[PDB]
Amino acid sequence: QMYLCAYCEIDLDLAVCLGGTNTGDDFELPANLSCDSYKSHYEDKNKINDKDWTGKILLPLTLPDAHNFFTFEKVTGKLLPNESYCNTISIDGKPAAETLSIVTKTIEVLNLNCSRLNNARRKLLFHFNNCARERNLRKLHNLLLQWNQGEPKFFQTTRDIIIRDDRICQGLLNGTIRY
Amino acid sequence: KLIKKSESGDFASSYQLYKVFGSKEYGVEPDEKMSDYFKELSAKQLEGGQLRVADIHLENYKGFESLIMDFSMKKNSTILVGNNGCGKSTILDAIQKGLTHLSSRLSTRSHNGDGIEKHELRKGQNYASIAINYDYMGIRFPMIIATTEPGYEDRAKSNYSGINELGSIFKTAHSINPNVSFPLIAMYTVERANDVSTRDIENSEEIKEAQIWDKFKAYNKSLTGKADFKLFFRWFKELIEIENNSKTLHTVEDAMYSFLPGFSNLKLQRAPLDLIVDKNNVSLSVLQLSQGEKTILALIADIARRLTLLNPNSVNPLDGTGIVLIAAIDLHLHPSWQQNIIPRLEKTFKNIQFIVTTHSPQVCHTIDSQNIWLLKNGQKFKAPKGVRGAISSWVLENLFEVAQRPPEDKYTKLLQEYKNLVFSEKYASEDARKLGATLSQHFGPDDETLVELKLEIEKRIWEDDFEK
Amino acid sequence: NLPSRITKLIKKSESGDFASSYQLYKVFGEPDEKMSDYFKELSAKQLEGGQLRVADIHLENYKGFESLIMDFSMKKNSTILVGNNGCGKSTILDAIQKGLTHLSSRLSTRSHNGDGIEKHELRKGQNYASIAINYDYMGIRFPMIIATTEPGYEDRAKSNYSGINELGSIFKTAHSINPNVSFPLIAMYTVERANDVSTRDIENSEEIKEAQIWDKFKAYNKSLTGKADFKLFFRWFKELIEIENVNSKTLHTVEDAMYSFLPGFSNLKLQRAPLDLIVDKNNVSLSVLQLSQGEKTILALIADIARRLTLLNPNSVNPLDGTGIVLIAAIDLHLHPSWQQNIIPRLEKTFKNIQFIVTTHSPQVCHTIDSQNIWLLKNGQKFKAPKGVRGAISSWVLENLFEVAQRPPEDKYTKLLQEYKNLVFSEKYASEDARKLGATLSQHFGPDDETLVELKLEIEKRIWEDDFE
Ligand SMILES: Nc1ncnc2c1ncn2[C@@H]1O[C@H](COP(=O)(O)OP(=O)(O)OP(=O)(O)O)[C@@H](O)[C@H]1O
Ligand SMILES: Nc1ncnc2c1ncn2[C@@H]1O[C@H](COP(=O)(O)OP(=O)(O)OP(=O)(O)O)[C@@H](O)[C@H]1O
Ligand SMILES: [Zn+2]
Repeated sequence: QMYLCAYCEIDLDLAVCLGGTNTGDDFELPANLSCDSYKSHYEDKNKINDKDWTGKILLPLTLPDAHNFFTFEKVTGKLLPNESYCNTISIDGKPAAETLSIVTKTIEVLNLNCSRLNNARRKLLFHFNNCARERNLRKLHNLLLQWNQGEPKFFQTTRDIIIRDDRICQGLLNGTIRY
Repeated sequence: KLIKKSESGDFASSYQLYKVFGSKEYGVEPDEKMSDYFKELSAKQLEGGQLRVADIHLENYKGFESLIMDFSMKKNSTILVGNNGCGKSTILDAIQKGLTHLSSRLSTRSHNGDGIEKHELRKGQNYASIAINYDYMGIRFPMIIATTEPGYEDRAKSNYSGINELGSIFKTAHSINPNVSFPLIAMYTVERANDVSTRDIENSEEIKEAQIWDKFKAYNKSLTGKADFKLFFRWFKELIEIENNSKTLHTVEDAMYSFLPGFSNLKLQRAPLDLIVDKNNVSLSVLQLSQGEKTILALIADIARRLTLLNPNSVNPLDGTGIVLIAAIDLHLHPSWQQNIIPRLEKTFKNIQFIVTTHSPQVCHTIDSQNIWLLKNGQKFKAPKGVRGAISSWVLENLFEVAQRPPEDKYTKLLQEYKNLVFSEKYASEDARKLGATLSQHFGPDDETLVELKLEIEKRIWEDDFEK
Repeated sequence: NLPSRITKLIKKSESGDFASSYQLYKVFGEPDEKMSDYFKELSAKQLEGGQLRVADIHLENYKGFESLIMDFSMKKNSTILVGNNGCGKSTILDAIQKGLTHLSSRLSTRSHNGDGIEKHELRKGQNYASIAINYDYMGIRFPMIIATTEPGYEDRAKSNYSGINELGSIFKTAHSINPNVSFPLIAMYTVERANDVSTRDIENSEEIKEAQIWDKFKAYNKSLTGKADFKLFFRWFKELIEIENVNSKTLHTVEDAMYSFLPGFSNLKLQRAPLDLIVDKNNVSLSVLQLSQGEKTILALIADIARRLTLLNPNSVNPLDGTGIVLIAAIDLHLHPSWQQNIIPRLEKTFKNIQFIVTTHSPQVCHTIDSQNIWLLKNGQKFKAPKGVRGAISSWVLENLFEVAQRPPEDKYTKLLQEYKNLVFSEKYASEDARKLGATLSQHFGPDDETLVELKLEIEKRIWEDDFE
């Protein structure tokens, strides 16, 4: 994460982005705000005092190299919690019926479903569709080879969810498809 | 054919009969009795007749050489689009003259009108003609307004035959039944809300005289471009005091309630005279409202009053029929309101035609392409396909021709240059990186376009790296 | 005098600067009572190159707002106020207008006088009201407070005018020493700008029948009133052109300023006939009555500003570069979206050293001005515009600054699009419903729409994935 922030995986020029607000120009709309800015707005609005935020916020890197907590509503681009893999896991030691609430609060506190972020990660679906237009299994294999390479790049969580929820990509990764 | 067209429950059919018994149709048997019968039936059951403008033709009225524009007959909205000075209000003014001549028949305010003034003739020519046509339940009633310059009188002559017959029809209908609906000839301009106020309203001529509320005075001050708020106040004072037909006030109130989101409980103030409205449990006066709210207030009040006066003893006064002309229907409105002003009008004032002029695309991605006319270089051009549910940028670039991104700006030329660098062999050049950083620092690292450009850059990195 | 800061200030004061000379003027006045006079002389003599701006305003009970402490920028000369119909845009402009009236009564027009907060201008159910405006000139903050208290509560605020009086004192001192000196233009324009642009019965009516004096003063007459004096401009135009036998270069610099806004006009010439003004529109000579409303407004708005600037500037080479607090309201009025994208930049390029605080209901005017110079008033509160409103598509500005959807929200062909999208991205792709709605949408929008082709790409991929499996 040398040039990448934890909450939303955008490319920066714990590093966190500007959150749609340059420096600290105040009187900003609390709907374009994400990451740290909307977190501070939430803190001010709901009068929360404990600012540790460790235990109710799960970020992609600290998780055991897993991203199955998150779905991907492709109609809007929202990252949404998954009933499966959240009702079957516990984090830091808790009942298994609270990981869902941890994920939901993390989405709500950080506000990762901003229209800006949704319309941004919506374009990765377009780019992945354009490769699967000529129906050439070599270019799609190449797309997966570049998207599942080291040094995680811009939006490297949806870049993995998209490959997850596919039958050609998963089959080609497994071995049942040979190009 | 003659036996087939004989109808007992239709006047549209029983007007061709009047034209047959006579001459000019087939040279058929003339008489003075069957003509009387089928002229009596011509105006006796005119329920559901929508008076509409069929087509127009211009000769040299202001800046035009020739223009033949046909208006819609199914959709009740027409929008005119053009640049500044592309003759949009010229068509409105020609139709206004036609409506002034249509008036004075059923208004009975003499038989005057509005001819073409010398300053309205096209610069450097000797004749002009505003040929206007109409339609009332099928039949077409024409008009020609002629204006010459001496020595050239053999080019155009006024006719006024169609309105001379149509006013005869309506006058006969009224003479038969006093409780008959009448069409609206409303006309509104950019000087609409120039009178909305209650200052010195007690000594004004509006509240000074015994105004007669009937079905022929509703056309007074209609073809001028101003909505008389003071006469509305006079009407409201009578409807709120004589109560001590309650639907007359209720129906009028429950359309201004629809157009104004959060206004309720209009009440007279018998203190220094003013009108009191409640904006979210806060009592407010007319002077304390905003310009757009007052504009919609005056417009809707004017239509409601002029249409409840025209349809006495009805159950749904605000249906009627009429030809209402509105110039700059997007005047002093927020784009949230310039997205529902038209459908709201057509839900409230259904059976009324609206030939409106607009300067905004928000009011244009709500109307079908076939009901939008674009004026350019003195000629008509129809709108492109797919405008009713289109993104505002597409409408802007295809009907209001303008670049969706400022042609003269430091961040549009830079964007286009950055795209040119990206979609070339120098995508990784230092200049491309510098311009990309410059655009990201301003539009944000997460803009929709820059993500696509970065994706293409990554793809080309990979393609120049697996073959190298 | 301490030879640490007083000497440092006088070092720059002797070099020539209004702010530097004024810095010690208030300091001296142990009082000396003569250093104050010398510093006042130096300051009044050194008002060259000044620029008058409004810095900040503050309202307490003025028509709906219960608290508002907005401030204006100084690095850019255009601040656009955006909001819903009836939130705060006209109220703020009126609040500024009251202060500009109280300042115009002290710069040139007569003496101490102005307008206060009327009873109908105080928010319902309250007992006090205040309009606090702070001015800036050459780097000095002159305060001003207008107060209005209902009976029994005459202790919350008292109207203090302790900055405008001194600003007018400095300006009268400058005018006494040098008759030839520029003064700050103060103008107000409402939705009622183009209601008196008509050369009908000009000879019979006033402004022709009465002798008019074009002094440097009196150029502020009827400036904070809305309507623009186009008829006085006609008199000014006639008492020039007819005085061609100055009187040439003034009209040259006004004509080339009015022609920059109107792409194809030329040859502004008077007509000695039943009086009227004649313009040329692409080799077609026609009158002001024969122009368009959209062009008449842009004629009357800028000709008046040019006339006032020439009147206030005595002998400057460029009389249209002074200083001003013009407050054009609804600048997007009667303009095509093609002119709405140049109205502001053209105004800033022509009237360079003029501040405009305008109101706008159109994204076309908005997406040419940075976010830092746009104020949004949603409920009762000031919100700064989102990042990136210079060089952006009109639809993004519409959604993210106007809270209006790109597509209509209650259309039949827009509620079908979302159902089509839901069917496409669900497991019911390539179904009879997904083809019926797809065919309807393709017929309506043509088989080239940007969204529909992307949905076709998605359905193509899914067909591929279920065929090769
Ligand atoms: N008698 C005439 N001779 C020559 N040209 C004329 C004459 N009358 C009008 N014109 C031209 O035609 C135009 C008038 O058209 P009009 O005022 O209706 O424009 P508009 O588009 O409706 O108004 P807006 O700019 O507000 O949208 C003017 O630009 C003028 O130049
Ligand atoms: N004395 C008052 N008491 C309570 N509320 C008031 C008072 N005066 C004004 N208001 C409220 O504040 C609004 C004033 O509208 P204003 O013209 O200042 O804003 P606007 O943005 O310019 O609207 P528009 O563009 O449509 O003209 C009104 O809608 C009214 O509701
Ligand atoms: Zn981030």
